[PDB]
Amino acid sequence: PLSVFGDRSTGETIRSQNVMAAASIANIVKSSLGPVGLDKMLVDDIGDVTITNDGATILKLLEVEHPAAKVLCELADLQDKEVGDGTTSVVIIAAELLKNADELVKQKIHPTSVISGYRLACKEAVRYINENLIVNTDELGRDCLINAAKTSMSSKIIGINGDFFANMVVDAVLAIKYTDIRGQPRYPVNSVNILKAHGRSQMESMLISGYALNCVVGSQGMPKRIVNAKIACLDFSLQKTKMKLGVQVVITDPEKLDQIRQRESDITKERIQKILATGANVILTTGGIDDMCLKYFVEAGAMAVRRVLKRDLKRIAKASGATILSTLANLEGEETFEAAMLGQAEEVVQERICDDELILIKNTKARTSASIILRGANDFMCDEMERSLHDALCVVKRVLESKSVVPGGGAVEAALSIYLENYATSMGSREQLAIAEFARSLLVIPNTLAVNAAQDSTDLVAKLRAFHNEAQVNPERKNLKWIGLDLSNGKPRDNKQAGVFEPTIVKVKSLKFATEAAITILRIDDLIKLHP
Amino acid sequence: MMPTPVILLKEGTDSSQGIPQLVSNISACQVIAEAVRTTLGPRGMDKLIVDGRGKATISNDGATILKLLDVVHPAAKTLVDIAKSQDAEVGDGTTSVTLLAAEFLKQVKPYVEEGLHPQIIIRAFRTATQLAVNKIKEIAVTVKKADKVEQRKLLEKCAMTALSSKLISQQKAFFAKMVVDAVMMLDDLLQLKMIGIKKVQGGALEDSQLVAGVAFKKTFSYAGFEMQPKKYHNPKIALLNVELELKAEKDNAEIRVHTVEDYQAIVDAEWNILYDKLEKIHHSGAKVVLSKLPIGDVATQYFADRDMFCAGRVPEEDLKRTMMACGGSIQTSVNALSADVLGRCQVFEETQIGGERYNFFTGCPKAKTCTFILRGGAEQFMEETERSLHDAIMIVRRAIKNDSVVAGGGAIEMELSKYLRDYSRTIPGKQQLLIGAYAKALEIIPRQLCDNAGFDATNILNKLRARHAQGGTWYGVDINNEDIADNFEAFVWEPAMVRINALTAASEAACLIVSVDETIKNPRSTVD
Amino acid sequence: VVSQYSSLLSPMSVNAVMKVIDPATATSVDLRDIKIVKKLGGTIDDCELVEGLVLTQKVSNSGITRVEKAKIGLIQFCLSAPKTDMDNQIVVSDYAQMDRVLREERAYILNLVKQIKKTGCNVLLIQKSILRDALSDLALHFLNKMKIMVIKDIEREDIEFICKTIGTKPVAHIDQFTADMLGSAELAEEVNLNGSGKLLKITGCASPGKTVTIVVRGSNKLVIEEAERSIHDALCVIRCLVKKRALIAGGGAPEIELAL
Amino acid sequence: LAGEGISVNTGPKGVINDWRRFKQLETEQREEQCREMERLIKKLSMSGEGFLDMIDKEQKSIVIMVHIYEDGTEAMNGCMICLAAEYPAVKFCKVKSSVIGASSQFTRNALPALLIYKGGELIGNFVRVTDQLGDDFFAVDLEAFLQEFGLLPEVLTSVRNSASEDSDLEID
Amino acid sequence: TNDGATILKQMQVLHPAARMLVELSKAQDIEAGDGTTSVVIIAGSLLDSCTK
Ligand SMILES: Nc1ncnc2c1ncn2[C@@H]1O[C@H](COP(=O)(O)OP(=O)(O)O)[C@@H](O)[C@H]1O
Ligand SMILES: Nc1ncnc2c1ncn2[C@@H]1O[C@H](COP(=O)(O)OP(=O)(O)O)[C@@H](O)[C@H]1O
Ligand SMILES: Nc1ncnc2c1ncn2[C@@H]1O[C@H](COP(=O)(O)OP(=O)(O)O)[C@@H](O)[C@H]1O
Ligand SMILES: [Mg+2]
Ligand SMILES: [Mg+2]
Ligand SMILES: [Mg+2]
Repeated sequence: PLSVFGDRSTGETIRSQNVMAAASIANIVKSSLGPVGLDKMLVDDIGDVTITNDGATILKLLEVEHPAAKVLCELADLQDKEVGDGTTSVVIIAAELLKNADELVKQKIHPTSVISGYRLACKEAVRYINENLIVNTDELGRDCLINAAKTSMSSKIIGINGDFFANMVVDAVLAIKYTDIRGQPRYPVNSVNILKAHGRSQMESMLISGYALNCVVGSQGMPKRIVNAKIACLDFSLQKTKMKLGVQVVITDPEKLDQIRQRESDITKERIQKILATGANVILTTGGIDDMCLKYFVEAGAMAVRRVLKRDLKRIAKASGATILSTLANLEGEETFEAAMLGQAEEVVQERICDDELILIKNTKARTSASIILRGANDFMCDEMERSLHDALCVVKRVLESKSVVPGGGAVEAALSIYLENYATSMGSREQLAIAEFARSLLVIPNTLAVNAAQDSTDLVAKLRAFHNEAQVNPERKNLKWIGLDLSNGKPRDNKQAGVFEPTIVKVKSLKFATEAAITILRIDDLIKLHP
Repeated sequence: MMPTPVILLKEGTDSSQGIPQLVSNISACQVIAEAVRTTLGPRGMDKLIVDGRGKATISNDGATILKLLDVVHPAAKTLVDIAKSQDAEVGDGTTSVTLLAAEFLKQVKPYVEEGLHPQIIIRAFRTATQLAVNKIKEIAVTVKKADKVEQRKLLEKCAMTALSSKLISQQKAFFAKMVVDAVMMLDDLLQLKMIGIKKVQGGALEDSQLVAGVAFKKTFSYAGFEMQPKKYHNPKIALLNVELELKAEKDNAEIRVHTVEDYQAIVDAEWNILYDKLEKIHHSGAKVVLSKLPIGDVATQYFADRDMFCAGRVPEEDLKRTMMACGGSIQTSVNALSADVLGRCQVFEETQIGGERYNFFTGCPKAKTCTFILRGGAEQFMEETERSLHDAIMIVRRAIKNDSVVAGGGAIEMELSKYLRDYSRTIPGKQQLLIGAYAKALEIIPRQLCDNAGFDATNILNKLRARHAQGGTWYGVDINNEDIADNFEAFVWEPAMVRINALTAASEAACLIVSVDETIKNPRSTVD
Repeated sequence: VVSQYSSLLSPMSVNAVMKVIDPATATSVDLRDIKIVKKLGGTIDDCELVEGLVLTQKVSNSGITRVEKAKIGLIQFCLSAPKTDMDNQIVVSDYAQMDRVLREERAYILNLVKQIKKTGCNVLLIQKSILRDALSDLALHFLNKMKIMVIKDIEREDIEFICKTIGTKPVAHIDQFTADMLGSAELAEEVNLNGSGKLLKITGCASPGKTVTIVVRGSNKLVIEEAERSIHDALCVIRCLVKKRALIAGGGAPEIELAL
Repeated sequence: LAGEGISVNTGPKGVINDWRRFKQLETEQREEQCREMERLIKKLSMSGEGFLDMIDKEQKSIVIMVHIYEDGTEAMNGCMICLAAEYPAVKFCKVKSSVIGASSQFTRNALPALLIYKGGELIGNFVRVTDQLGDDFFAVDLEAFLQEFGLLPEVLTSVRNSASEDSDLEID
Repeated sequence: TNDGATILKQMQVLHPAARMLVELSKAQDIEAGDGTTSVVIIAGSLLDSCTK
């Protein structure tokens, strides 16, 4: 009757398929949650091997066919983009919410009522988190940042070495700190150039008090160490001059060909002479440099680096005070290069790192910059350290920007579950079931942590819920709001005292994104799949 | 895992172990329960299944639907097995057992996913089932008066309740009275083979009748049969197992003669043997002759000459029913055809029923058998009517064995769930969650009733829970009134043993499914 | 699906329709004057009703953002080496000519940039060009030294909307580029959407035009598309109120009354 | 036997589902047939879906060559591996003839196939290269032979360098 | 999507009557903007009555 060239699913079938797909995506990454979680290996069809614990990377690398699974994968990607941490918790929470909402729907509860209940529960959870479970970081000091970094690097390849990696992360983030208009301290992460090089152990990873380039000097005749570096940043190639498309050379008097050919290279020669005449020592360009210009730099005893990355060049110019010049043209139609466009550094060296060389611009002036050189056993290990390091940097940035943190280890989830199951009795008649299911779904995080720890999940979560219920009922027991999970010993523990923190924005964004994804999937009750 | 040139098991062996395989087993059980989910209750609907040969089976019976389903999942087969067990021991509740088991598994699935040890769940199921069975036995209503009228009414009400879910539910009182009447005439053992069920195409349901005797189809009459009278007013019936026709005396017999006089003597001797058997039958005084073995045309004409009715090739079960109704004895030899070995009925007659000829033996005062003659517009119609009447007959037989009844419509399960929740509120707490899950899963049947009827399940569930909590034992789902009502006063009655067996089988299936941790599938041999 | 965010979306739709048409003496609403911008990220609660215009194009003049008291200028000519419509070649037969070629090219580019700057313009929009380079690196450097925001690759079909929103009159030749053809605006800033892309917002314009822009945010693309469709439905409903201003009850009442 | 004007009418629109399914299957076989016909007869005289959608995809500005083989194939495979190590920008790959299901003549007399694709068209169809190349020539010989026709395209980091758009801003 | 016009035009219907209903929904969207599902349901019910 429809005569539609495709398959159709309607009613319970499509809802069950969507929930099964979401649950499968959840179960894919449920084994990499919490410090007792374990990494996974992803192998391509060409033999490429990837070892990672990050949920977003795992979901990006996998091939996904079902649209709901695609929704969850893009939810994880969005959570990574907007926050940088919690990319697994958001997926798990969204899948659990979808499962509980589908169970409610199978109980003949209309999906609109469930959606309204989920919206109310999300709003009240955000409000309760912002009003009760936040901890101000002003009175905690640098220990708060250290603990946040250590918590973020748990369940990662650099977990046990956290005592050192957290110091590195905090130092780098504080080094790249700057202030903008209206006095907001902004921390531009991704300005920390993360360099990888296998070899010696992790503890030999170096935090550079400057910048690091993954490139070497163009010529072997140039010195590989300059003390008082006058860095000149350029955005144009230094090679033989060639006329543009609209300019053509036509010779009628043969005596002028030699002069033409000489001028052709003398133009670049005089440009290099103008650049060197101001005392420049290090010359970095995004374009290439041919042989004669390299020799010109060699004879002057000055560095010259070609094919420098644009972002690296911009960072070097910003840190050292230099300005990038795409051309040597002033405001009076001449070629010139003043000393004002020269950045300065305390030292520029080409260091050797495991049979390979890289350039270290050390201790730039007028601005502090940082870079990290990661040393690992092999390439996969270095990649995983880089991913974990980026996650830690993002967490520290979130903590420094917004000065509120919340206890970790499922304490927030248990407190929210207790508060929501108490609050659901206050409003509505059919939405109360939805809010109760939201509270129950919020408990998937501590349960997953306990399961990963191979502990008694039921008893441990029951004890956590009892502690939080006592905290919420007794007004003189507010100190129990911080009772999290001690995964090493499998017992409840005051996580705020133990130093297990995480940014409030992580939880807020995870809750909002998971609620929106569950709502989006829940509206679907009919599928049409046209044949290709 | 490494290729390991020499391998342990046979190549192609599939193994699944851990929590995920248990979760998959639970999901398969839910899938099986969904296939018979909508067939429960007066508002239930039938299912049609087509086999490879193209035959279609229409049935509301859970056991039949599960049998026609070609399940291959090892965990899913347990639900079909327990449905078969419930059909065998009870005959009703085959849809309820699968739903109960699947709901148990669904309720305990979240605890399984979080690492709960299966043995705890098994122990909780055993304890809850024991308590529920004890409660059912305690609160079941029985009347220790042995009054014929009230016991008959109880049988009829149980039959109507067991019948008020099929396509014959419109005439449920009529068929219930027929079934109770048929069962009451069985002697001591209530053997199912003593209740003949004949299906005749054409005619309405109300045209179906119960015969106080035996009736069977006409069986390939020979020539000269139409010359026999087809009605007798006090016949004597000769129940025989004899081949009455000219034939070789023995398969290995050989006749050797060397004279034409001996040849004529031999042919006359064969004819005289046949005529002597027929003469003995005739002077036995019988007017109706029935035989397992064929009755030849010569014997048919001989009996027509004497104004008797004959019928050969009668099926064995039909002759057994005729013997038990008229009160004779099946004879392999006709030499001693005494008076006591002859059946007797008040009226014998051959009548046409929907394009078929049937022989009727009515008026038997001491008959111990019956004969259902079912009418309908299609063969599947008669098949489903026979299945429904079989369910009713089994229920009536069980009620005869013990008249212990509980109210239906989910009232018994509300009482059990309330009792189990009250018990679970008084234990440490590890078993409390599992017993509470069991009590919650006990609510599946009334919820399914409401869903099938098109109600709002949540409101009816809340009303039933509130009614049972503050007092009231037999309050269940009232389909017609869109509300709840006291089902015991509404005569929605169920034998207690039905629910006892249902709970026991569901609990055993759930425990067996949970107790399995690994599944191994050896590669198929001789695939052909 | 935006029934939950209705409390924010419906006033936004009403304001969007009212700000684009004259409440009196109006018989129709041109919905193409209400631009919808779909940006991934955030939630539906992050939808905005910016009064000016938002351009997805990035700023070529990196290092300068958030121009205040902007004098926006929209040009349709190219800031590159001279090139006539006729095919043209520059023949050099002497080294002095070869040097004078690029000397005069630099002088011409500097003259163009100085002429642009002298009008007081500080934000420049350049129409997309496919024949010749619209904005050369030399011109970009000259504009950067004079502290002018440069925005190239402006779509041809967007010229009318931009001119209506800001009031800039398009310029196709430097001779007619004068201060009276610039569109004064309160502020023009490029804003980052929490690391999920960059948007350029021009909010606050002297003598604002009759155009509005709605920014739609969401967790995933599907809900963004559905939110856009629902907002379009709301705008169409308000348009249906604009012409044939008659209202009836919903809820199936008209259908049952018609049946009776 | 009349009514030549059948005018099937409602038929095609009432059974359009099966007709369109068969059309889709036939077209799916059609792309494979068109791809395989570019080799047979055209040059022979003088999973398959993976190959099809690998040829369909990727940029037209990158030269991609494929090799057809059956189990001196090993020497040419080694030379191809050496060229891949020498030309990372290229995406050397090989596929069995039986997977493609080519003609029997190609299998029996055209085992060494050097098929080069550039933007969906055959810029080179070197087939049975035994005679004009040899049996044990090294990778450099193959590189020179292929570069003589102008078909093949003309430092080392430590391990890796690659990893919001806010690069770095010190502005107050 | 919940929009009737989008649902109708997003799936190929292969039947002339269904295609004309899709065009009807598109026209209703052009003129009014909403009610695209209601007009199609009205047309379907009208043809249902036309059968009897
Ligand atoms: N030392 C710790 N003790 C207890 N819980 C922790 C500890 N470190 C992290 N957690 C908790 O483990 C959970 C899982 O974090 P993880 O999965 O590693 O982050 P992501 O979700 O970004 O991958 C977090 O919610 C955090 O609260
Ligand atoms: N008149 C009635 N009102 C409400 N419920 C009824 C009524 N009659 C039967 N039921 C319910 O129907 C169920 C039996 O359904 P049915 O499919 O016939 O057999 P099974 O027990 O195999 O499911 C019983 O649990 C009983 O509670
Ligand atoms: N709150 C409400 N209560 C009752 N009916 C409503 C309500 N909101 C919308 N409706 C009805 O739902 C019908 C469908 O509207 P909608 O789905 O938005 O677009 P379409 O008319 O294209 O389906 C409308 O005719 C309207 O009368
Ligand atoms: Mg983390
Ligand atoms: Mg029954
Ligand atoms: Mg509408």
